[PDB]
Amino acid sequence: GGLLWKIPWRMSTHQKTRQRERLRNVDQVIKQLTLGLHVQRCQDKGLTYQEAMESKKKYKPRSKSLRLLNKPSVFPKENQMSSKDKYWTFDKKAVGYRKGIHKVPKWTKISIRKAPKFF
Amino acid sequence: VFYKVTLSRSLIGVPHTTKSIVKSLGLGKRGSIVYKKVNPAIAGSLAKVKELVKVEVTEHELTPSQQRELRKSNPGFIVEKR
RNA sequence: AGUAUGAAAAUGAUUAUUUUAUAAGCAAUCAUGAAUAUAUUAUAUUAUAUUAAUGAUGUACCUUUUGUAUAAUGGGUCAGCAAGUAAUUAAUAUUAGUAAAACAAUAAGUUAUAAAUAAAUAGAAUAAUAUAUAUAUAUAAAAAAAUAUAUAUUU
RNA sequence: UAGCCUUUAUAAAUAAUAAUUAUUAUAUAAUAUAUUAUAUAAAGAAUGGUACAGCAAUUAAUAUAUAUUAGGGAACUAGUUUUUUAAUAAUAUUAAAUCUCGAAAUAUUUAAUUAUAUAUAAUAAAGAGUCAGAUUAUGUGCGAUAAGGUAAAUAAUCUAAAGGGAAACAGCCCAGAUUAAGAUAUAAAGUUCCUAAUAAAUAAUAAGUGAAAUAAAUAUUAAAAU
RNA sequence: AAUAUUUAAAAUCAAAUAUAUAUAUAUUUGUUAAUAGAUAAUAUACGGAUCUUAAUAAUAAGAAUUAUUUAAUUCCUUGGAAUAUUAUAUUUUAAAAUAUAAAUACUGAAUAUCUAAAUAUUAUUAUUAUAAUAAUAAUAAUAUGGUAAUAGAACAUUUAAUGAUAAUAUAUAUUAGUUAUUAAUUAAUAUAUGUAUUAAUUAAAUAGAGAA
RNA sequence: GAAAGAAUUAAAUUAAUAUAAUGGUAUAACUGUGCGAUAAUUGUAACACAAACGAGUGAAACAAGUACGUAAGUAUGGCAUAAUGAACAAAUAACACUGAUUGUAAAGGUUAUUGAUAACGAAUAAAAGUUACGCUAGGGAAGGGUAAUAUAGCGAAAGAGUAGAUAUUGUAAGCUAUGUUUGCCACCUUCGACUCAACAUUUCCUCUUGGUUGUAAAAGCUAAGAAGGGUUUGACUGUUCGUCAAUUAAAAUGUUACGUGAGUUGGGUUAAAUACGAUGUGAAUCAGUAUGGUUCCUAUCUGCUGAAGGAAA
Ligand SMILES: [Mg+2]
Ligand SMILES: [Mg+2]
Ligand SMILES: [Mg+2]
Ligand SMILES: [Mg+2]
Ligand SMILES: [Mg+2]
Ligand SMILES: [Mg+2]
Ligand SMILES: [Mg+2]
Ligand SMILES: [Mg+2]
Ligand SMILES: [Mg+2]
Ligand SMILES: [Mg+2]
Ligand SMILES: [Mg+2]
Ligand SMILES: [Mg+2]
Ligand SMILES: [Mg+2]
Ligand SMILES: [Mg+2]
Ligand SMILES: [Mg+2]
Ligand SMILES: [Mg+2]
Ligand SMILES: [Mg+2]
Ligand SMILES: [Mg+2]
Ligand SMILES: [Mg+2]
Ligand SMILES: [Mg+2]
Ligand SMILES: [Mg+2]
Ligand SMILES: [Mg+2]
Ligand SMILES: [Mg+2]
Ligand SMILES: [Mg+2]
Ligand SMILES: [Mg+2]
Ligand SMILES: [Mg+2]
Ligand SMILES: [Mg+2]
Ligand SMILES: [Mg+2]
Ligand SMILES: [Mg+2]
Ligand SMILES: [Mg+2]
Ligand SMILES: [Mg+2]
Ligand SMILES: [Mg+2]
Ligand SMILES: [Mg+2]
Ligand SMILES: [Mg+2]
Ligand SMILES: [Mg+2]
Ligand SMILES: [Mg+2]
Ligand SMILES: [Mg+2]
Ligand SMILES: [Mg+2]
Ligand SMILES: [Mg+2]
Ligand SMILES: [Mg+2]
Ligand SMILES: [Mg+2]
Ligand SMILES: [Mg+2]
Ligand SMILES: [Mg+2]
Ligand SMILES: [Mg+2]
Ligand SMILES: [Mg+2]
Ligand SMILES: [Mg+2]
Ligand SMILES: [Mg+2]
Ligand SMILES: [Mg+2]
Ligand SMILES: [Mg+2]
Repeated sequence: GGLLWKIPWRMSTHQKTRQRERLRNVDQVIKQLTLGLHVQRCQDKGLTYQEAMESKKKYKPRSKSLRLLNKPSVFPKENQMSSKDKYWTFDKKAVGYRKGIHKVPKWTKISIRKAPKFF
Repeated sequence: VFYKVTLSRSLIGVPHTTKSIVKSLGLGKRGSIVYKKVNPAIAGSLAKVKELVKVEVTEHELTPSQQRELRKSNPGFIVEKR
């Protein structure tokens, strides 16, 4: 290994904060998507925008992917997530079966919340 | 109701399927704002690119001209010709 | 190796301005003091020009390579010279001329005007769009594959 | 030659790209134990056999004061018991590139709908170049679970991409330079000084451990929980 | 206290979210540290300085390491409210009371916006003179890194065809201006020439050299 | 209640399939049996799959004829996926198409068939070696990485040690370091001697110290600190190495382009000459042996050794 890819094995505090913020943003996006759908469905039934926003009973999304994203068991929120799953991917060939998320290529775009139950 | 979607991240490190989805959605460059009438189809498409994009719901959409007008900064002066 | 002329450059010496004897690397660019020069509108607290205070950024150029600051190629510098051109043809395209004809006008020829078929004495609505017709295979004649021909004016 | 690139055009043109709907079940309401609507749940039309999971059949491995089949010993007067040797059965437990009876996600992929049209496909007439590739990540073959190794699979970047970060850096993290301007949002990465930018909270460390390239079995000393 | 394990949130408990809801069901989260082991040849090598805090005593420092977090702290549902803080002003006796503010952490690209300029296309205009056009100028949008390659548009140079003009001119050179500038033009200065095969349009090329 | 039939359910594709392996097959594609021996036929084949082209694959339908079946229908070889070869040039037939003045002919064409190019998209009907006498065009189409090996260490301790695993020893298996050996990779196209050495410490000697029923003493053995100083001369060989001789306090191990050829040498390795043994028909060749035998360099910069001038004191 003569070429030096000087990437540290762990993240800095600032990196971790940025990661957390990014995670929070994707959750927010999902929430917005569900909310807009609900609003649209209220409008279709025949309420005003404000009335729809007020509504006690929020409509859950019917499409599959959205419904999965909504579930925390499948796609957890940043507040829900463990410290470890925010900053460590599962890597079967690593010692500890764990690897920094920053070592994943395009980790800033690519999402990866859920690790295996005991790894 | 309308999703105001914004292409927050670039499409440089992004695979080709996700690029194609972004193109279909209508977003060109980074930070280029697009309003979309809400429906299941557009919602699913947005979910597919959830990490590149910032979405927020709105009462009304805005045409490109309106958006431009909103953007324009205040010229702090009033011309008086003589 | 003509004759004039020659502030063309490389190159040498000298003078002037400016910087330089505690500072380290493509010697430039950008920031920025100072010094000097010029300026018949510097009215100035001015403008331009020249100059390695000081600060920041800055890994020659080409070639060949997956990849070159490379200790890979090539160049001492400047001046001059040094590389997709012609002929005879064919196919496309664009325009222009003429146009069911064109070129040529002496005739002759080339292309077009009919599609086929290895080739032969075969060759396009019997009452209309293919469901008709022509050709090649086949045949008594159709059907069948293929391509072509037809819905005031021929293309 | 095809693949990928370019130019000029053609339409009774959207055929392209992306997603949704499509299914199953439950509850509620309305009609005729069925149908429709609404809401919710379910990795949700069709195709599949990798991961995972599993030991079924196949191929392999282990154990039985268990049973049967024979054999070798052994005690009394050929019969009999025990300590057994293998095989077979029974029961329990295990694994495999060429085992999958269970089984994902990603994937392949169809209709209509919506969204992309200052956008795509297809076709027609013409021009190319290229066929030494590299690294990173993931899943493998070879190698020794060695190589800046080698061989291909998928994605990205470099190739041909300047800019910010990673001390310096082809391939990593961001992000694509038409020309400026420099007020505002920022990305990745940073905020004691060098060096543009910082203040807090709660724990732990005392080894300069560490502070952007994490060195192992094991040992000692503590600390919690039982 | 002693012996022996484990270093765990599966179970268990605690806390939080979602469905009927003072409870039940389902989901999500929470379970050690230090040292030794430790190791080669130009020179210490976190990039370097340097970083672990301390009462008296500061209008003042107290990780710049590791782990979990925040953008002053606490409740309620990004937002408001309360709480103290900090700074400031006023009033009263260096303190107290009142009120105003700050709470949007910041840096950061050739990213995006704004601000202007250019070209190209699409869609609207305006002005001036296939007028369904051309030129120029507006507005909105999209696009403009590029090797191999493809396509489009220009300029310099030399010759041929046509061709005014003139030493107050032309050409070449130097210096300083000008025009979004390989080019040309203005002025000054110099040297030549009684003068552009000149401007412009065509036709062509021994038509552009830091790379053999 | 009994007999017979029709059968259904469960299981099975582990047998069998002309033939490998895979998929399929009991609704059988497997097996038996009647007829038959035909469809192991003739012209057009769309449309798909696959696909650079050349080819390859499935195939509806139309037309002619055939075999089986009461009929429905089925058959354009085999349950499927291998069982193969272009043109050119010859050859054989059929076709009635051309017939170089006309007629015949020849010769060519169409249709069907034939043999191989296995380096198997086949260059020709037909082609092996050698060069250290070689030549031209190009390409690189010890250092670096690795650490299997090697060297060193650690953990655990079977076992030796008169008794006791751990004074000293330490099987096989375990965890590391090193980049000193032999390899592997292919980014990257000279051994020894002399001379002068610089550095490391994993210490051979000298200094300090722990352990040593195996430290009585003296010699040792083993371990910790320690790089200040020191660490060989000869015979043999080109050798480093090694064997030995004589010494020494000791004759340590490396790194430095296995330091040092613009500093020396040139014995080894190395081309031209020649011979020997072996190999080859031979030219010639060799992880062979032997004699002979070719590079040079005035120092520009860095650096180092000395010596001046200038200077800001
Ligand atoms: Mg000085
Ligand atoms: Mg110097
Ligand atoms: Mg050099
Ligand atoms: Mg060079
Ligand atoms: Mg040279
Ligand atoms: Mg016939
Ligand atoms: Mg090609
Ligand atoms: Mg469609
Ligand atoms: Mg497999
Ligand atoms: Mg199965
Ligand atoms: Mg290749
Ligand atoms: Mg490689
Ligand atoms: Mg290249
Ligand atoms: Mg770059
Ligand atoms: Mg690119
Ligand atoms: Mg761009
Ligand atoms: Mg340290
Ligand atoms: Mg380090
Ligand atoms: Mg739990
Ligand atoms: Mg060091
Ligand atoms: Mg640092
Ligand atoms: Mg920009
Ligand atoms: Mg461009
Ligand atoms: Mg020339
Ligand atoms: Mg020249
Ligand atoms: Mg040039
Ligand atoms: Mg068979
Ligand atoms: Mg079988
Ligand atoms: Mg296909
Ligand atoms: Mg084909
Ligand atoms: Mg059969
Ligand atoms: Mg031949
Ligand atoms: Mg004749
Ligand atoms: Mg061949
Ligand atoms: Mg071949
Ligand atoms: Mg060949
Ligand atoms: Mg041959
Ligand atoms: Mg010889
Ligand atoms: Mg090495
Ligand atoms: Mg013993
Ligand atoms: Mg051993
Ligand atoms: Mg003694
Ligand atoms: Mg030592
Ligand atoms: Mg001393
Ligand atoms: Mg001697
Ligand atoms: Mg050497
Ligand atoms: Mg030398
Ligand atoms: Mg040298
Ligand atoms: Mg002699």
